[PDB]
Amino acid sequence: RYENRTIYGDIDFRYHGVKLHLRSAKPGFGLRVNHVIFEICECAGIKDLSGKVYKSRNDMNIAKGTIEAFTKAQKTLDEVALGRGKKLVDVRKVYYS
Amino acid sequence: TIPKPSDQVPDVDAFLNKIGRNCNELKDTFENNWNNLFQWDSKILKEKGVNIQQRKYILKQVHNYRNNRPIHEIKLGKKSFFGGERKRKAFTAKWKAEN
Amino acid sequence: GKGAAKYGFKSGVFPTTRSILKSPTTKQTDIINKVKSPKPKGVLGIGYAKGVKHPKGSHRLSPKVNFIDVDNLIAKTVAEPQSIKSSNGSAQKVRLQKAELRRKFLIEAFRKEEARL
Amino acid sequence: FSRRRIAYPFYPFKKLGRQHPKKHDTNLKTAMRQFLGPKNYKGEYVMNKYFTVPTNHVPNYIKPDLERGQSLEHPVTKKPLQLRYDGTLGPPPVENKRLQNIFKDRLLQPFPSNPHCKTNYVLSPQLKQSIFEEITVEGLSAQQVSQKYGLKIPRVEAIVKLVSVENSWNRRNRVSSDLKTMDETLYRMFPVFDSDASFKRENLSEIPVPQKTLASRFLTIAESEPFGPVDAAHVLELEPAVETLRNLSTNTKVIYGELVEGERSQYKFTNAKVGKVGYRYGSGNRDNKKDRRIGFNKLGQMVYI
Amino acid sequence: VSAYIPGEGHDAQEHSIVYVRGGRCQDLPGVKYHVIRGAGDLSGVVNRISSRSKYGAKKPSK
Amino acid sequence: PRKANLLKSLARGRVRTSFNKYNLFNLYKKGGVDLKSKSLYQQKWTAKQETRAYHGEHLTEKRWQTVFKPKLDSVAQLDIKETPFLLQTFAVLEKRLDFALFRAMFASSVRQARQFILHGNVRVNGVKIKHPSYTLKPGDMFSVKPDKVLEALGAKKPSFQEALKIDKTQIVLWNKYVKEAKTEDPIKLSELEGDEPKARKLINLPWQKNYVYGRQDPKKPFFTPWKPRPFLSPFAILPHHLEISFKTCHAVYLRDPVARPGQSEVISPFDVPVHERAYMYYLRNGK
Amino acid sequence: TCGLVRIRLARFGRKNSPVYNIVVANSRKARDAKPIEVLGTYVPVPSPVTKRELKRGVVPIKDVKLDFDRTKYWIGVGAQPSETVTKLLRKAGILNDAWATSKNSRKVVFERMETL
RNA sequence: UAGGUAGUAGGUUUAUUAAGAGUUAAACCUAGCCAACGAUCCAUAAUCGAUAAUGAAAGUUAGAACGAUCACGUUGACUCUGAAAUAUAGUCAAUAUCUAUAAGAUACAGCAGUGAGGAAUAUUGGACAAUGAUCGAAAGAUUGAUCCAGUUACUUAUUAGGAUGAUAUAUAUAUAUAUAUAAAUUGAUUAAAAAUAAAAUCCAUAAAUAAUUAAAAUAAUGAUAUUAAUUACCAUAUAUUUAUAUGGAUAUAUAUAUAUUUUAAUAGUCCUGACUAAUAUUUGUGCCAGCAGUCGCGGUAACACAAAGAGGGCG
Ligand SMILES: [Mg+2]
Ligand SMILES: [Mg+2]
Ligand SMILES: [Mg+2]
Ligand SMILES: [Mg+2]
Ligand SMILES: [Mg+2]
Ligand SMILES: [Mg+2]
Ligand SMILES: [Mg+2]
Ligand SMILES: [Mg+2]
Ligand SMILES: [Mg+2]
Ligand SMILES: [Mg+2]
Ligand SMILES: [Mg+2]
Ligand SMILES: [Mg+2]
Ligand SMILES: [Mg+2]
Ligand SMILES: [Mg+2]
Ligand SMILES: [Mg+2]
Ligand SMILES: [Mg+2]
Ligand SMILES: [Mg+2]
Ligand SMILES: [Mg+2]
Ligand SMILES: [Mg+2]
Ligand SMILES: [Mg+2]
Ligand SMILES: [Mg+2]
Ligand SMILES: [Mg+2]
Ligand SMILES: [Mg+2]
Ligand SMILES: [Mg+2]
Ligand SMILES: [Mg+2]
Ligand SMILES: [Mg+2]
Ligand SMILES: [Mg+2]
Ligand SMILES: [Mg+2]
Ligand SMILES: [Mg+2]
Repeated sequence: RYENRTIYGDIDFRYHGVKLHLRSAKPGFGLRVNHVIFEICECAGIKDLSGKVYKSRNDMNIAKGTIEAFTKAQKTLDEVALGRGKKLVDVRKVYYS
Repeated sequence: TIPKPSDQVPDVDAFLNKIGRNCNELKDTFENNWNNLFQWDSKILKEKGVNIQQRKYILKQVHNYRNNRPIHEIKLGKKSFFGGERKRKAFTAKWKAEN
Repeated sequence: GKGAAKYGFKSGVFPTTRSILKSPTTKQTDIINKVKSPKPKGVLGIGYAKGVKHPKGSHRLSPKVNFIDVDNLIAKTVAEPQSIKSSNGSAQKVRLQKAELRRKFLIEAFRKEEARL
Repeated sequence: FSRRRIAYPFYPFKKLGRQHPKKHDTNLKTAMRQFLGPKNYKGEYVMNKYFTVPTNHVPNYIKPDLERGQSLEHPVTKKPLQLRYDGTLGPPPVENKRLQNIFKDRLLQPFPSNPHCKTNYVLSPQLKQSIFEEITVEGLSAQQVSQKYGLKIPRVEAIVKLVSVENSWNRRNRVSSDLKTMDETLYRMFPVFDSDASFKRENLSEIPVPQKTLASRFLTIAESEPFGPVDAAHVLELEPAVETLRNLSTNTKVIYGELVEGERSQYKFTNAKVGKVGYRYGSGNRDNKKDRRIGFNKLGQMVYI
Repeated sequence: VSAYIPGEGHDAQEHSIVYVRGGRCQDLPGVKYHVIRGAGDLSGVVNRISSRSKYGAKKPSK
Repeated sequence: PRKANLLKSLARGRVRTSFNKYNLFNLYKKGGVDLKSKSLYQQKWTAKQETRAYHGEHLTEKRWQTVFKPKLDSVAQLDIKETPFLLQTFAVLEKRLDFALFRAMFASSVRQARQFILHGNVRVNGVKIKHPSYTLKPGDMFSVKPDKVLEALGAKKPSFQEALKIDKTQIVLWNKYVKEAKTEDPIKLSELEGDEPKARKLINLPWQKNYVYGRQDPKKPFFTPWKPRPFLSPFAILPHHLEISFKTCHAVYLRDPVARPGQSEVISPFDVPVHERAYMYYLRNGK
Repeated sequence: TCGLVRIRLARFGRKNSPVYNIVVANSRKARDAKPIEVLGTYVPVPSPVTKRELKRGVVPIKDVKLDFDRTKYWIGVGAQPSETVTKLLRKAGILNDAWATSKNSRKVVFERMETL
């Protein structure tokens, strides 16, 4: 998770029925997601998140799908940088807000 | 500032008569005091118990007198003997029929 | 309220600001040059091609742009009085003063506009 | 699953068991009584820790989690007490290690449940006076003063404002005895601002956060290519953070009308460009909506804008 | 229209003035309306203590 | 505004903005707000209940919703701890005159402060105001009448009969003490009904020379030689966004309260999760 | 007044609390309808002075933000001002004594001046 | 509604017009033009915004209110004047009322108001003081435009009281005051509360009662108007809104010693099985009476019906 508060990129992931869409969030903007997702984020330390569930909204499958998306759909910036052989700066951090 | 009573209208009553619009029958609400009439304002007149239109007219005529403009009974507007512009056509026809 | 964000969040409208000079002046040289330059042809052409005819009753070209000589305009709208010293009576004097003031203002306005553009 | 939960104390207290039919007492009321301790002929709950006011520059904020709900101290000696099997009070058998070992931050924490809320320090009157002197007589800039002491520039300005008012009051002889006593009590309650202690000094590099910075951006620059704060600012299309901090730290024709002896008011004519001046036509009437605009007059009268 | 009449005992003849509103009696099929009960010849429901505005019932006034 | 009714009950442990004894007890015995074993909605509701009880109980819900701002505020130090953004949900109410006055400690409560300013005692930049919904700008002074400030922070001025009764008991205690000293100044209350000067003449202890317990200056609206309020300590929380001077009872509103890396300047008795839940609720109006 | 084009006050604001919108309009079109050109505003209720200020001897002000050059232009092309508007203009110093009627026509205390 | 179109589609000319054009009228040619990317025909609808609503937004909805555009002023046609009119004019006809009965007059979609229709929408108000408009050289005349008040919780907003507050007696430079008798409401007998709620106590403030003085407007004119606002026994005279000193107002003891109008507080309505916030319990009914947005509830133990208690919303 980016800055120990939100996911890295805007992820869009399908787990069985549920189609997930989870956008990253500016700091202060809270958790604005399906109640299951919110619950999972509270436990997993995600402060800021936007997103919306399409197709199935089966609670169990949401719970399973969202943790899968977190672990799998996300790429940390550092990993991406390593793969590509490039610098991958975060502009806000550099600025100092 | 008080002005002097002229030869043509030396009295309050005389002034009232001059200005008209039924300003007579108003000699009891204020007695014939020249200074009194002129110094008095709108609120005082209202308290005394004069009309709105009368009050307006008197004050205007006082002002004219102070400025030495010619005061006289400029009468209020009157509808035609036949009728108001709208009602004339019918009224006139009725009058013709009668006569 | 939604559509006010186009116009800088301005609820309500003003009437269009009315141009003091209603045609381009003679002093606006660049505009004149643009007008008088050879009009293009082909794909992005304006007029008629040299070989091609135009409808019988209709004009071939567009009408010419009447460039305002500003000094001339001033003279016409706001002529100074030829009989310079004929002035007696109070009302007449007042009228003359008013006229003078109107001359001043309209002159200034036009000249300013010319300079401003 | 939510019920209506009557708010009993989390800490343990002597509940009601049985009682005389007529008294009609409640467990909450009993708990409150216990918290208070016994009340005087005067009205004072003397045995309660939190009754009297501290004269220590150490705020006596609440620690219900630490003392486990037992608030009663002996007034003269400030030594803790409990409610025994008999109605009489007495000392506790086991001593509390939680109350003995407490942190610096939690002493300046008024509410137990919110760590973030802390009390601000109070300036000593001498310090305030010195600041005032610096700004007026010595003629130093406010930024320099702020750097020296560890206050923020608006804070410094506020202090200066208050000092001049206080002086004026003293001259007029408005500062009464009762007011002075109150001021002294308040001073005693709060902790004092130390200009040397680095942890107590206010952080003077706090700029406010704009909208463009919050929305996160990322750039794939070459592995070696450097990218400083200035570059980031340029990307975001802002001025740099340092410049904004520095800024924070640091015409039109008007006519007046002629005033004749009789007339009661002037006419101030300001210039204004056409297409920008008037009250616009077909604007949104907001008077019957709940987003209606309510301003205030020069005389403090509430006026619909 | 087939209108439901709520409340305990009612007062409605074969000619009474009655005002209809758009509720639905769910168990009766083919009746998609309610007579609003305070108004018209339909009188307010008697000795109603709870939910008085839902029926005609005025405030008893001690 | 919304009427004051059962604001300081114990069966609802609602922590109001006040220095009341019952309010203090409520604060004491609440602990946290329990959000465990609840649905998301239920949690949001409980947050709303607790947080709004403190922050603007006088405000109507619809009114509050209208004033409520989503866009919270913060400051980057550019020099670590995590800033508590969502403690700022009720930052907008500190901008109010009434709340600012309460923070300054020129009133015992927010309600009292409101009453004071209605009665035309507060000033802001000279101009007197009779409008709690007035909003301070940064740099604005505000100034309560010192007598009212004293009344707020002072003890309740006793009734004459009560004061006399208190004196009688004190006298008896003194007499008992002198008897005890000997071993190793009476008053009849039934006669002395309502003659204050007579009572003063009668009384002479070491700790009060003439004046009865509760009335040294009966004309003043507070207790005698002014002493503080009965439980003033646990609520005396000196704010950041105001600069205060208690001598004159003036106070400069210097900032709109804002959240730093360490702390928030919105003084609240609730943890950040509760404030987050409240925010969540009020974004959607509880959709 | 006479004319086709006329400089006049269009009323704005609420009941018991008028503000005016100095316009140039057609004579035929309505009082509060959309005009040719809005030149300025005018609040008739003067800025309230403090008790101390009153004691000192400082007069209230009536604010009249106004496009001067535009107004002058409109006057020049012959747009007759209303009785109140013309007075306002005179007070400002656009129009002369020439426009002052017999009713209007008293020692001056404070003289006009342009400032910035 | 699948074929529509015959001044129809286009050309040439003449009249009419300020002026283009099958726009009308006339004349003569060519065989076109539109259409399943919806023609023709029918139905419905005044249109729109920098207006209002709602949404994250794209949008969707309204077209009351503010403003811009159109059309109409009972219905249809035509004419006159005119820059511009099928004019709320005139002509003739149509429909329906008036007397005056006549090659008559009227048509409230101007303001009040009435009857009707309807679930449902106001005063037969006051003033031209303001801002405009028409007439007049001016004096000032008119103005149901307009400005004001009236009715109506239709909408919005501000107020609609704060602080203290769980007993009553009796006894006896310190201070945990301590005993004793009495009483103590609805529940309930303990985490079952109602209840800091009451009542008391301290403190104001509104309204009232007096005094004063704006502003909307100035040359003068104020409908609104027992105007807003301010002062509290009034005035002046110093300082920096507060404080003190004078001048007079006043009244009892014996001109000068203490005072200085008065003063409160009052909320509904919906809900508590889940969705949906509401755990203190109890009574009545018994698949009836009734409830119900949805799933459902009622057959003797009903958290769902009808109630009391307690509680939760909004106000
Ligand atoms: Mg005449
Ligand atoms: Mg009811
Ligand atoms: Mg004229
Ligand atoms: Mg032709
Ligand atoms: Mg045709
Ligand atoms: Mg033909
Ligand atoms: Mg079609
Ligand atoms: Mg239609
Ligand atoms: Mg439409
Ligand atoms: Mg409309
Ligand atoms: Mg309409
Ligand atoms: Mg028509
Ligand atoms: Mg009709
Ligand atoms: Mg017609
Ligand atoms: Mg009407
Ligand atoms: Mg009817
Ligand atoms: Mg008029
Ligand atoms: Mg009339
Ligand atoms: Mg209505
Ligand atoms: Mg309201
Ligand atoms: Mg009982
Ligand atoms: Mg009053
Ligand atoms: Mg239910
Ligand atoms: Mg629930
Ligand atoms: Mg029911
Ligand atoms: Mg089922
Ligand atoms: Mg039963
Ligand atoms: Mg029930
Ligand atoms: Mg009950």
